[PDB]
Amino acid sequence: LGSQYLDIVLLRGSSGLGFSIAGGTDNPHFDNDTSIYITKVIPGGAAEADGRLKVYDTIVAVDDQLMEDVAHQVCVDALKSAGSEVKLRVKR
Amino acid sequence: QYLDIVLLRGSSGLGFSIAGGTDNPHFDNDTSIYITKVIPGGAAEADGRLKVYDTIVAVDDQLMEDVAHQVCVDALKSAGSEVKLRVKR
Repeated sequence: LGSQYLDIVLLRGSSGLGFSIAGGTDNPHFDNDTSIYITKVIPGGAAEADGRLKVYDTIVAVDDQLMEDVAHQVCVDALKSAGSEVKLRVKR
Repeated sequence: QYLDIVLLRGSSGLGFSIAGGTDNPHFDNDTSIYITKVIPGGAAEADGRLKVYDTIVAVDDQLMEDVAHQVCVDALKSAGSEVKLRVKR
């Protein structure tokens, strides 16, 4: 009771994870804001089938790596190299 | 929307690198070609219009929608001392 953070273990699908992102220190999605945001929960994808992730969730951590004040590539690299299960910490 | 960026190739080349393509898709299955790095002090940075993670839509009037990575590299390398880049973001 009283936590803005969610831990979501997304199971990789045949077609990948099925969501898009934007943000980072080198790619701010908002003014003075370097957070990584989920921009699309793609139909047919695993994030949709799971049903827990929502658009404009802030990606706080991918597995064991925090995504706060990082370059956009840092989070892309962590998502592309994910295993069969990826642990996403999200803030709302 | 699209922006047409004409760049003069410098000592160090165009001053950026790319990733993506039909044979190197993004983790969300996007096959677009996009700018991965802008080299500080390079041609693209000094021009000031290109930004990292810009999607390359065309190179010297050749569309880069749904193309293999080396197609776009080949186009960038063969465009000569002046390159017309169409980008979207």
